Amino acid sequence: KIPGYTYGETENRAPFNLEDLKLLKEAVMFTAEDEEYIQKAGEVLEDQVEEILDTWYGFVGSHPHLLYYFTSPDGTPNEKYLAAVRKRFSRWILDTSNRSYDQAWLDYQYEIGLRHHRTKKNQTDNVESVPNIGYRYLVAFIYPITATMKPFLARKGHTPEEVEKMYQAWFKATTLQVALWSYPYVKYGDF
Amino acid sequence: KIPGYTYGETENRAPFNLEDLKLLKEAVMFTAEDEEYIQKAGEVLEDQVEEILDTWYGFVGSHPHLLYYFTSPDGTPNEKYLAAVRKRFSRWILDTSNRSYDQAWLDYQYEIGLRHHRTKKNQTDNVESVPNIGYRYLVAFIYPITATMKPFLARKGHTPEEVEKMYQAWFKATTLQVALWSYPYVKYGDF
Ligand code: HEM
Ligand code: HEM
Ligand SMILES: [Xe]
Ligand SMILES: [Xe]
Repeated sequence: KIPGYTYGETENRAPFNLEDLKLLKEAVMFTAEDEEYIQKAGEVLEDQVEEILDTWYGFVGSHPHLLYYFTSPDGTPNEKYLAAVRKRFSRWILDTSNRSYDQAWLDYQYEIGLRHHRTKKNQTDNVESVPNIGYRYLVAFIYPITATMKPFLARKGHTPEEVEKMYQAWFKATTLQVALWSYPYVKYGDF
Repeated sequence: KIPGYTYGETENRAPFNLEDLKLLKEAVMFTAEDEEYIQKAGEVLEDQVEEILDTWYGFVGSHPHLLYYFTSPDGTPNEKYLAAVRKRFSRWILDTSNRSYDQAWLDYQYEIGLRHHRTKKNQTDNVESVPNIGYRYLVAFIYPITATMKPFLARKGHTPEEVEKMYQAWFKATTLQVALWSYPYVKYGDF
């Protein structure tokens, strides 16, 4: 029901598999305990998803060199572009929470990588905009994406310890995903 | 006095400048306030640097697909490789704390990127080892590098809020650096 959202119906197999994923879970110190807590993160954020997106887009719109990546060629924000991506972004909050990180998940990670990269940016929504998001910012955004989240994890009044556990699980999953999304950016053989 | 440590004597200008740096700072939400806590972070960690490195190498050593990047071709850890890098790693804890992030700093960021990449890996210490560290792990390590650090920031018995501030400043600086280190990995024009 979400236009452009193709989880489980992607054209490509990811170039990484569940063996790659396990080693790389290990590199970010992600275990079964984080599965439980990322899932608990979802139940807690699910309600608040609108406010979260406003927090996030309000940080994005605040910074012209960041808003830039949603702009029409004339410099003005493409509002169709913003609204469509927003729906798919909101769904990723829940996917990160609720999906098995199996091969269909990996296939979508690869896809999300391709859509930030020049390979597939601007094709999902059929818009004219900047061709590529500099990978430097994909990495940088790990910070605000985790930050932005933490206050929201506190709002159903969970213990600070449980909030800390959901925040760490989230920090790890975001780091894990951004690391996968670098594939189409990274010189072949260097990934 | 630290062999291979060439901060301020690198042979290349970085391909990024202080204008690039200001916009990346902004992407990771790093401000003057973080300057004052990263500097505080240094005073707090300075003492404990031995123990920190043991924690970090003990995480590295316990994962064979991670230890791998310090191995001789026969699979055994190169001990002359580990010890030399350890000295330069320990200095980076203090550089991140104390340096002005100016052009000489950026030039060294580029260098550190080059040394993880095939471009320069294994030349500093004149060792034979694996040619390249897959960028996926540079990104992944943002997590353990921040997590490792947090307990150490608590040890001089600072209040949790000051500890929270030093930890965030550290999370941001590590994210900022790893984003810069991706340069030699990323397809030209995609950075
Ligand atoms: C932690 C880093 C990031 C996360 C977690 C993230 C998250 C997302 C998600 C979930 C989508 C929707 C994917 C889909 O189902 O189609 C998306 C698309 C997009 N994001 Fe990001 N993103 C990150 C970095 C960035 C950065 C640095 C920018 C620059 C402002 C950005 C701007 C965009 C744009 C323009 C699209 C649409 C791309 C296209 O045309 O398909 N993202 N992002
Ligand atoms: C947040 C991510 C990382 C940080 C903060 C970091 C930190 C450092 C530092 C400060 C140095 C010394 C640079 C110098 O002055 O020469 C170094 C070198 C090195 N690190 Fe990392 N590193 C990261 C990712 C990784 C990963 C994923 C590995 C894989 C185990 C790794 C293994 C190595 C190796 C093998 C060298 C020596 C490279 C050479 O031959 O010059 N690092 N790293
Ligand atoms: Xe977010
Ligand atoms: Xe560390």
